[PDB]
Amino acid sequence: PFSVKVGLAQVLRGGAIVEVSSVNQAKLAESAGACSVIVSDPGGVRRMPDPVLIKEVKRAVSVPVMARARVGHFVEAQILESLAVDYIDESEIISVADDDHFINKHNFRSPFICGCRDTGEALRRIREGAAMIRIQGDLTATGNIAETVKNVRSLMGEVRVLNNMDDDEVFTFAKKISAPYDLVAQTKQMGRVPVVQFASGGITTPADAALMMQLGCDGVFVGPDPFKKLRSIVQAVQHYNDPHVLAEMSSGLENA
Amino acid sequence: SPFSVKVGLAQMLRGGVIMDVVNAEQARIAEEAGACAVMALERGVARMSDPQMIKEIKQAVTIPVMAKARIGHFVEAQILEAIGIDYIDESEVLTLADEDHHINKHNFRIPFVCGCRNLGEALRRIREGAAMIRTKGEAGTGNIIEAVRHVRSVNGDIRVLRNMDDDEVFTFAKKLAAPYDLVMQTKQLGRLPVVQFAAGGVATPADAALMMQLGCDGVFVGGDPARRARAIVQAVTHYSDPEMLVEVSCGLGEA
Amino acid sequence: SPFSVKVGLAQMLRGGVIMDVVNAEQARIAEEAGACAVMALEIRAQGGVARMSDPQMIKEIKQAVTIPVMAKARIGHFVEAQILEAIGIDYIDESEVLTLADEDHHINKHNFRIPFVCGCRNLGEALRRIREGAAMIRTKGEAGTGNIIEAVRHVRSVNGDIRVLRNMDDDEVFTFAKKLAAPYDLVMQTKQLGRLPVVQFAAGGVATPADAALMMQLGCDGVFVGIFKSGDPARRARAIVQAVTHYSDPEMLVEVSCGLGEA
Amino acid sequence: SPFSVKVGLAQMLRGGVIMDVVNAEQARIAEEAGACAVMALERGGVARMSDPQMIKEIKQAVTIPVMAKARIGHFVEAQILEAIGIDYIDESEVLTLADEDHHINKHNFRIPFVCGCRNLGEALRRIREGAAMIRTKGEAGTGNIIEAVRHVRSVNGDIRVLRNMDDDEVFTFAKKLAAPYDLVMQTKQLGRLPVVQFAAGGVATPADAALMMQLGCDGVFVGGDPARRARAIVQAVTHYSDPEMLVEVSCGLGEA
Amino acid sequence: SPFSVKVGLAQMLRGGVIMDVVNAEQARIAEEAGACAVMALERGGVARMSDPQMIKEIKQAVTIPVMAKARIGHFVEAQILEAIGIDYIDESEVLTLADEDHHINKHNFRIPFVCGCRNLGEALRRIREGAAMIRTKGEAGTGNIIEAVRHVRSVNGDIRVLRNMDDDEVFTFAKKLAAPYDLVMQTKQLGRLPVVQFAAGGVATPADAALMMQLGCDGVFVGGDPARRARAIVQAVTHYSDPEMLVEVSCGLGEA
Repeated sequence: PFSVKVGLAQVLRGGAIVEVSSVNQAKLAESAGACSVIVSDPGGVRRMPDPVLIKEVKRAVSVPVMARARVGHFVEAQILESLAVDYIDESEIISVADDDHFINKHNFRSPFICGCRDTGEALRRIREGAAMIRIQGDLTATGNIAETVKNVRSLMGEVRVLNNMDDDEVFTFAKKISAPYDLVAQTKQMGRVPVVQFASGGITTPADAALMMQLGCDGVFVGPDPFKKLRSIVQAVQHYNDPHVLAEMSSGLENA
Repeated sequence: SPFSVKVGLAQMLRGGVIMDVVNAEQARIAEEAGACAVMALERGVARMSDPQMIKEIKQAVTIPVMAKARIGHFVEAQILEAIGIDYIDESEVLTLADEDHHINKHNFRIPFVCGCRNLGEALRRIREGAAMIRTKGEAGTGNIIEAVRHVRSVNGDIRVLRNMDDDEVFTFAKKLAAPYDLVMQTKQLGRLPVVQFAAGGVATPADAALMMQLGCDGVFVGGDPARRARAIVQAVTHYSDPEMLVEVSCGLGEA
Repeated sequence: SPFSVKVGLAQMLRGGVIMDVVNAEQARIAEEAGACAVMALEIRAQGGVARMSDPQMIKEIKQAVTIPVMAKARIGHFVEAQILEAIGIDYIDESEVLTLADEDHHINKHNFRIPFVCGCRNLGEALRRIREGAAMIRTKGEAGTGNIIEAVRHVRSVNGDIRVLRNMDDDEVFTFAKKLAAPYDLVMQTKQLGRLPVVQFAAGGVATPADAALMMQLGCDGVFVGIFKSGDPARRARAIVQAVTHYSDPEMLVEVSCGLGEA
Repeated sequence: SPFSVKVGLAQMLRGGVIMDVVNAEQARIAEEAGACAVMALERGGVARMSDPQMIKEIKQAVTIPVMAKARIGHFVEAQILEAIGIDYIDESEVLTLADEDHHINKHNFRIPFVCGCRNLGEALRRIREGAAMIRTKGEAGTGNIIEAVRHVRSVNGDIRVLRNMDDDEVFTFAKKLAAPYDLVMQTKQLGRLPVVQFAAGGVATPADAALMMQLGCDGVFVGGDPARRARAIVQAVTHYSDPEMLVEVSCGLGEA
Repeated sequence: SPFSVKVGLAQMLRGGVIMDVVNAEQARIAEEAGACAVMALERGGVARMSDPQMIKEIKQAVTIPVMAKARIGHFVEAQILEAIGIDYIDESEVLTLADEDHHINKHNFRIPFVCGCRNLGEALRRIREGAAMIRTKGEAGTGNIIEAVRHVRSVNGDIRVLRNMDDDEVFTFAKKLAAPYDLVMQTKQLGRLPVVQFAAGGVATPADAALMMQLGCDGVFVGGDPARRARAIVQAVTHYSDPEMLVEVSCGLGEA
């Protein structure tokens, strides 16, 4: 059944996922062509969103709906799975509830997305049962893609090193990145991370979104005039290799 | 055994929620929501609560009444006992009174609750006479992360102890800095020899059920208070029922 | 799988004492005293570089005995291994008592049809060697000292974590695998199985019958011994063998330890 | 209880002197000079349990109790010693430690054990493991009693501190000693060590031996003219508070 | 180009074994056993270029290419070697370094140079200076191949990393190696070292030699019965992937 969840998450390839806080924002995001919306209510402790709000968003749109659970908060996840979400993001953007263990994701029917900063971390989240990885930059609303670029490049580059590696050296490599050897082999044989990989953190402009795509990501998360910027980002991801399109979409974006 | 009797007085709470209260109102609201007991307190230095405010609460409810004594303040305890309280919480949440020693709880008739962060601390409090343990986390933050660490610590060590080679348990007791006898008893039982609650940061129904699913016999709790209280109580009673957890969590209001 | 088969092959060594031998006579004495297998080699007190032993002296030993014959290949030296496989030895010991040949990588032991023994000091190291294809594990203490203290540390280490792992909350095993730096699949397999998924011997400093029996009581499937560095080898070798077979019988242990000579 | 019986077995050694012996000859010389018991041993290098052959020969040559050493943590060596009729087993740190983190589980034996210690906490831990007799060890094979004096004083010192301590402070004290509370309270009640306590390490002269007795020890271990020095020390232990006697047996003793 | 011609000169050594020799006798024994080339040298103390007298005698005793060592940075020693007809010059660190901060400018010579290296950056720097042939050096005169394995693996490892690397990241990679970008890209294109690569240091047995070949080396340097061991190693290099053969030539080789 893990392969089923991994298959499901594929339908998301080529899309932008938008953080919404109201059915109003969820609708816009949908009309703008968002492939999915991630529901949240927003210092302080940041938790799973109110199941009521989540139900309104789910009812108010047709695209798949995602929600956040705190790292290691498997009960929050049980709730989300009970309310019938399409995806659960076990998210470090929210306040971690367990510093030593993540949710055992194979105990759920819902597909999970987890964050990562490097290959090892990605592979560990996946062995735990994540069906989708987001390569996370800044956890804050900084509007800076620097860390995202760092982590996307670290991910891609390790995959490329692994692809070419002398098989006899893969064992030591798995030890070094603290990843399950068998997933490392799978990643090597396939020449790519065995699940959908999205970029997330600081994506503020169409240029940012297109850059992540050109860097090899399968899509992006995004957290004045919001509708216009939303469609521009969707278009940017859809036409990421086309400069003229990108110029058009960036033209007159009030202010990011 | 007078201790075994105290241990028994505490088990009767297994499966419940204990709520901090500062007046007869709150105490009544807490009992209305289904709290298995109430924790009386008035809130600088933090001390035992006024014997008057405690008595007012003792008369305004039918469920057991607990009260805090400062760590090591055995006279505050003596006073609480003389007030006829049901439980005394020698609590690190109040201002520590003796940095080197805890109350000798065996000198009291009333059952004591003590906090802990790991197995050794728990076993040491028990040897001192504690009839109930609350694995503490973070107080006043609404963040559950530390309580989860300590519950996992205690439960994790218990499991390690359960399967350990007997000949190695001595050294293990030394490293825990815990009474060897109480350790072998814990290995034989497969759990703490006393009731074990979680406390610290439990802010939502999900928090409470998590603690129960991690193996806690209950929890302490420190928009709409009445609503949240019932929801938390229900969460603890039905901790492995996602449909319930969803229901009582819906429209909870700012926590 | 061909790995299941190599693992199975090693099962036959359970309750056995493997003995180092530097020539024929010794290999005969080792078999005569009931060793389950011999380990051919031509170190601490001398120095120099210790490598695979000359095939000639390996061929001679394999001809002198009917019990399985082992040989050491330097860590990472996969060509020394290829040569041993070609010579038709029963087991290859990718052995850290020889001079390390590769500091970053062990031999890829799957690439061989002949079963491998690898040393270890703890659980993670054992599970890593196994994933590399090791069909048999020996927890090595310290070599050529006659002191068993380090073997005891390692045996207790591995067995200890295995017991920890056995009763561990399922949701915590991932993190345990990380901390161990060992493949999660093999860790869960070790959890479900309650022990090392392969044969596990003790090695290093086993000097007396009491030492050998001690390892067995700590939960090992057998022991390696370096016997000929003592007064009377035959009697001593016989005593250690008997000790492993009767490890839980103090009366017998007293019997075989009596008048053993200088250890 | 079987433990109280072992403790009782060790009490019949009080006021005595235990002597190391390596052959049947010495054993006789030792018994002849009035030793309460003898300690069988065959002696850098690794030091192990001695050969049962020589242990059997010594147990046959004398009618006084025979002790022998097992390496620390070497429970199989201990099983062998028990099976050959030895009266006491010395889990001794002057042999080569076999296990760095655990001592023998001594309860699992019928033979009474002697264990060494440097302070009270260590003594109590050994006792809880089954030790029926404690020897406060200074240093070995130096002829210098300074370390034994330190330890004897350390143990007796803490016992005195314990005897008069506020009951409510004993918990914390047990923690600081890292010793079992039950045994700590039992030591408080008795006002002494719950088992026989000898001194060992550097006792080289009659005066040394009597000093240990005057400090509180129940007896001593001993590792020119041996037959003469042996009797002198025995006499020293028996008459440790008789200076005139101490002068007489020390007079013209020879090179130590 | 003159450089490409020197590189070509070194390619005719592929699949061969180079042997150190100190007299005409050894040179013959070396050529007799099928060495591709011989290395002329007269051996604490300062180690310098060998006497042209003995170099001339060796170049006369054999028909295979003759190499000789020049101290690192000692360009005049190199001029002398070139003037006496030597086929290859080994700017060798096993001689006493003559210049700590600069190597010989090897382009200024007509003779092809061999230089040592421990990693890729070092190899490329030597090549840019004119080196026509690289030998990955472990340690000298120990008989331990562990260091050679490290370096061979290091060079081949980075080459593989380079081969599959994102083009835009090669600049930074060149910086980190502190190597010339042109040569780095050229190494990326070829997917290997732009020059012949041998292994040197500790090769003491046939198995050692075949291991180097199996790791990727184009050949090896070598520093009981020499005539027998020599042929065995030559055979090892020629048939490095034939275990049966490796067994036959290693059988009864003698003390190494």
